[PDB]
Parts: sequence; C-alpha cells; structure tokens
Amino acid sequence: VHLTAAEKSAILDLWGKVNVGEIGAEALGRLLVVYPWTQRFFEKFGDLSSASAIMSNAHVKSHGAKVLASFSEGLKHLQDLKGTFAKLSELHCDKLHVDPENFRLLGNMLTIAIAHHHPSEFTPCTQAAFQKVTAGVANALAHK
Amino acid sequence: VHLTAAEKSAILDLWGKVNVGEIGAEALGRLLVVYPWTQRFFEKFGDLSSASAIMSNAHVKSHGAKVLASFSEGLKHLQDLKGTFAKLSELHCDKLHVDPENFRLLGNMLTIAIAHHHPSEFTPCTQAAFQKVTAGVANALAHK
Amino acid sequence: VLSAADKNNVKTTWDKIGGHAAEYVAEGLTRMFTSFPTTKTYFHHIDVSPGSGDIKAHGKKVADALTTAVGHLDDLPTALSTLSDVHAHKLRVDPVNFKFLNHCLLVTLAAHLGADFTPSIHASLDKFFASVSTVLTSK
Amino acid sequence: VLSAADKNNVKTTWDKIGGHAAEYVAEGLTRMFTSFPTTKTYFHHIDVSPGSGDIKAHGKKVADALTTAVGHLDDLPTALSTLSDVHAHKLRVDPVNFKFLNHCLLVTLAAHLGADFTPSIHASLDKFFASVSTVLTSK
Ligand code: HEM
Ligand code: HEM
Ligand code: HEM
Ligand code: HEM
Repeated sequence: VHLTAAEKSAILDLWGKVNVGEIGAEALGRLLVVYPWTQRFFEKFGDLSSASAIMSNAHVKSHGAKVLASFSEGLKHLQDLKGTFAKLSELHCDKLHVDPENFRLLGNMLTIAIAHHHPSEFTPCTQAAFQKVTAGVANALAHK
Repeated sequence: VHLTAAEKSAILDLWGKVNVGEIGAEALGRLLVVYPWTQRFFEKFGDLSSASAIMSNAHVKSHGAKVLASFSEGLKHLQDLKGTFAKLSELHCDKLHVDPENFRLLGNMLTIAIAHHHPSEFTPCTQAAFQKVTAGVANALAHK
Repeated sequence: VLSAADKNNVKTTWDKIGGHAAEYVAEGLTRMFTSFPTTKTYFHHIDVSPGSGDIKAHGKKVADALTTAVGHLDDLPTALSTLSDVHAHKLRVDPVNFKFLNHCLLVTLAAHLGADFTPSIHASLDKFFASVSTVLTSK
Repeated sequence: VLSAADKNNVKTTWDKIGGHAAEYVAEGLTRMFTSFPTTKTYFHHIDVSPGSGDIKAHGKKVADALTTAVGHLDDLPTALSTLSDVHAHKLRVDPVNFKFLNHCLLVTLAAHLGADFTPSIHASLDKFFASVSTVLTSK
C-alpha cells in the first residue's frame, strides 16, 4: 500500500454509502459458488452443495457480514493493515491453513460485489483504489 | 522464513558441493523452455524461439550463473533476506515489472535443477529446506 | 472444464449482451489499464486514454473473438489457433495479464447486467474466461 | 493445451518409466508431505510416514490413473470423470495442492530419469500435469 490521499477518499466516499451486510453476503456467497473448493472450510454451516443453498444459508449471510465489518474496521487504520489484521492472520494461517491465494479471491469477490450493488459509483478510478486496498488486506492476512 | 538450525545445514551441506554456473544455467534455461512467456524479458539475448537455441545461448549460461551467485550470496545472510535482496527487488519490481509469480517459478526451477544434478543427495528433507529458502528469496524479491 | 449447464449459461448471457459486447469489452480494457497500469506496456503503440477510439476499435476485435469462442465452446483450441499464435508466440504475454483482464470483464458485466449476473451466471463465465486464457497462452 | 509434440513426449516418457511409475509416485507423495506439511491434512486417515505401505498402495492408485490419462490425452475430461467427482465434489481439494504435487512429481522424475529428463520433456510433462489438474478440480 501506498494509498495516496485521492485513493483513500475514493474508498471512503463510496464506503459511506455501502451496506456492510449485503456486500458481505454477496461477496462470501459468490466466493463459495464460483470457487467451490472454499466450501471445505465452512462445512460447519450446513448444506453448501448448490448456489440456491448457498445464497439462502443464514450462517453465510451472517459470516459474510462479520467479514465485511472487519474489512470496514481495517479501512479506518489504512496506515497499519498488518497490525490491524495480525490476529486474523494467525487464525487463518496457523489454525485454519487457508492458502493465501484464497485471500485474494475474496478480495476480488468483494470488488465484484461493490460493482454489482453500486453500478454508477464504481468507476474505473474507484475500482483502482479498491484493488490496492483488497490487495493490501490480502497481504496483511498472509503475513504470518 | 523460520529456518531451523537443521534446515540451514541441510542447505549448506549440499551447497558446498554445488556447481553455481551449471545449476544456474540449468535453472534459467528451464524457466525459458517451460514457461515461454518469460522469454519476453530477455529478448536482448538473441534467438530464444526453441529449446535448442535456449540451451546453447551464451548469455543464458552467463546470466544463469549471475543469478545463482546472488542466490549463493543470499545463503550467507539467511537472517536478512529482504535487506540482502532490496536492490534487486527495486530493479525487478520497478524497472522491469516482473510479476512476483515468476520469482516462484524460478525458485522451483532451481529445486529441479538441484534434484537433476544431485540425484542421491536431494532427499525429501533436503528438498523441504530448499523450498522454504526459495520461497523466502521469492518473497524478499517481491517486497517493493 | 465447462459443464453442459456452464455452456448454456455462457451462450444465453452472450446472446443477451448481444450488440453491447464491444462496449463492455472496451470498458473492461479501460478498467484493466487503470487498475493494473503495468498492462499498458503491451499497448504502448495506441492511445490508451479512457474514451479513445483505439480502445473502442480494440474492444471490438476482442468482443468478436469472444463471440467466436462462444460459438465453438466444444473445441476452443481449434477455433482460437490463430489468437494463440498472436498471444503466446508473437507477444509472449504473461498469463497474469489474463487474470487481470478476466476480472475487469466480470466487474463490468456485474455492473451492467444487474440481476441477470447471478452467482451461477458468474461461475460459468469465470470458467469460460479461464478456458479462453489457457488456450491463448497455450504453447 | 498439449501439442502433438507434447503428446509424444508424454507417451514416450510414460512408457519408458513403465513399471516404476507407482514407485515414482509414492516418492512424489512423500516429497509433497514433507515439503508442504499442510497437504497431510487430506490424508489423516492413513499412515503417511516415509516408507509406509499406505503410501505405496496410494502411489499405485495415482500411477494407474495417470496411465489412464496418458491413454486418453485427446479427451481427458471423459476419461477422468470419476476422479473429478472424487477431487472436486467429494474432497473439495484446494487446487493449490495440485501445484504442490505436480512439482514434487517433476522433482522426482528429474532425479530418477537423468538425461532423458530434457527441458523439452520437462515442459511437456508440466503441461500434462496442469491439464490433469484442471480436470480433477473441474466443476
Ligand atoms: C478478506 C479476507 C478475509 C477476512 C477479512 C476474514 C475475516 C474473518 C473473520 C472476522 C472471522 C471471524 C473470526 C472470529 O470469529 O474471531 C473469520 C473466520 C473464519 N475465516 Fe476468514 N476472512 C478472510 C478470508 C477467508 C478465506 C479466503 C477463507 C477460506 C476460504 C476464510 C475462512 C474462515 C473460517 C473457516 C473462519 C471461522 C468461521 C467459524 O467456524 O466460526 N477466511 N474470518
Ligand atoms: C530467484 C529470483 C531471481 C534472482 C535471485 C535474480 C537475480 C538477478 C540478478 C543478479 C540480476 C543482475 C542485476 C545486475 O546486473 O545488476 C538480474 C537481472 C535481471 N533479471 Fe532477475 N532474478 C530473479 C528472477 C527473475 C525473473 C523471474 C525474471 C523474469 C522472468 C528476471 C528478469 C531479469 C532481467 C530482464 C534482468 C536484467 C538482465 C539484463 O538485461 O542485463 N529475474 N536478476
Ligand atoms: C480474453 C482474452 C483476449 C482476447 C479474446 C483477445 C483478442 C485479441 C485480438 C482479436 C487481437 C487482434 C489479433 C489480430 O489483429 O490479428 C489481439 C491483439 C493483442 N492483444 Fe489480445 N485478446 C485477449 C486477452 C489479452 C490480454 C490479457 C492481453 C495483454 C495484457 C492482450 C494483449 C494484446 C496485444 C498487445 C495485442 C496486439 C494489438 C495491436 O497490434 O494493436 N490480449 N487480442
Ligand atoms: C495428479 C493428481 C492426482 C491423481 C491422478 C489422483 C488419483 C487418485 C485416485 C486414483 C484416488 C482413489 C480414487 C478411488 O479410490 O476411487 C484418489 C483419492 C484421493 N486423493 Fe487424489 N489424485 C491426484 C491429485 C491429488 C491431490 C493434489 C490431492 C490432495 C492434496 C489428492 C488428495 C486425495 C485424497 C484425500 C484421496 C482419498 C484417498 C483415500 O480414501 O484413501 N489427490 N486420488
């Protein structure tokens, strides 16, 4: 992350309008449909064997919301993503063994989720800022 | 990198027998045959349009040797790979724009080169140490 | 590997997009150039600034080749033979660039297609684009 | 996408390896377990220690399926249908694990095949294994 002042405000301007729970449900729900092996990590949630069951599952909505709230939190400490994300890094790396490639797929689902819900606001420039941030969050999660 | 004491000596024990120039020619030569888009980065070397021209090219031998000597150097500063590799990081990242994925492919070619030249010494344990180190070198190169 | 369901989702979505495809692809190119500036390197010879006519013109060539891929889902290596030449022999394009472009394409479709861009439509298109990528980076 | 040259390199190398393939694959599995310990997770139910009979036995099943892939290079999705089921529907294996295994396989062949493991043989085998991977991770 650099993140210039113009980038940070492209990000915050949009974030002020975002519905954390809808985007997070959309993002996590697409990760599991599109990249099916990620289901393995969430079998405690129940049936994930179809798009319809994924999009309807209450634990997916609720977990997607939780994931987005912590992304949201990261956005208020743009200067220290590693410090902010260090406990989640440990959890994901050491307890759960999630290959880092998957962090980047979720960051990408989150970009798609914001383009799908904010058609008019998600301009090439606004997307550019969000790619760095999602890339930063992925790198900070992969740090341990 | 952790690198335990047993890992470091698995690495040094073998390295003491290694021919820097042969391994480096083998490693870089295979990168260009196996992953053909990497040729784009070395067009100043001449014809690279076949395995035969790659394996015969004097600039490939000589550059492969140069790359391995700096890997060799990195091996004597195992505790500070980033510091050791910071100028090469800048060169590769900022001047040449080499996607980091390619650093990892060269690290893998280098593992294959050592298995091909030292059949009997390159045991599963010795390979395990070398994967971390090549992974460390890749990560230190990708740092800028 | 596309299933039979994937193929229908791809054909159905491509036919609905219809005459807009070249528009959507130019916007994909503009998104790739702006979010991953490193990809501009390959396009130094044209004007890559946001609404340029070089981009519309190139958007159209790319749309057309993707239309051809949609018409030959069961044998892409043969339909895309010539494009493999261009991308893997002549330009030596790093495959990381295809991930960038694919993602910018799905981003654009998610924005324009609204409710038709379902999780299943999305999954099928992603496999389609990865499959076109594997061929174009080929030899 | 394998060329016609790639296919001949794959068939020729596989036939030369012959009756050793199961040996080479067990050694591949042992190399994967030791260099990427995270992959042991999928094999918690067997003894994965270095020379175990569970490993030889599993090495053989994997060798056999790769032999079948070599016999059907022109339509892998159909020959490997059942293995796709197992790997993508039942186990939900992260594709990163296939990169690990492929690399451990080439490492083993580079060690045992000596001079027959040329840069061209190497390139063709790598495309072969990536192609088997794409199918096994499929749906
Ligand atoms: C943008 C990157 C990610 C962020 C910000 C994130 C965030 C979180 C958070 C906040 C939790 C809850 C921790 C707690 O309850 O204390 C969590 C748990 C979890 N995460 Fe992630 N995560 C990310 C990526 C991923 C990926 C790619 C995977 C796997 C494919 C994954 C798998 C899991 C699992 C299995 C749990 C525990 C759920 C449970 O059983 O309660 N995460 N993550
Ligand atoms: C293990 C990882 C690598 C190491 C240790 C390494 C090391 C080096 C070294 C020592 C130089 C010479 C710098 C100088 O002359 O001052 C160099 C230059 C260069 N590197 Fe790498 N390199 C690595 C990976 C890669 C990769 C993956 C690529 C591209 C695919 C690449 C492309 C280049 C190019 C084009 C040059 C300049 C050659 C010239 O025109 O003189 N390097 N690298
Ligand atoms: C979905 C992937 C793609 C499709 C369907 C496609 C299609 C095309 C077509 C149809 C051409 C014109 C070929 C001709 O005129 O004979 C072309 C050229 C080119 N492509 Fe692509 N392409 C695709 C992906 C990529 C990517 C990821 C990149 C690079 C970052 C790329 C870089 C280039 C470059 C530099 C040219 C030459 C353009 C010129 O001479 O003006 N393409 N592609
Ligand atoms: C070149 C790739 C592979 C081939 C050709 C292959 C072949 C097989 C075969 C033939 C079986 C037995 C299927 C049956 O008994 O019905 C199997 C099972 C299995 N495979 Fe793979 N496989 C390959 C790659 C992978 C990878 C990268 C992993 C995991 C890190 C993997 C993990 C597993 C697991 C856990 C089982 C079940 C074993 C048991 O029940 O004892 N495979 N594979």
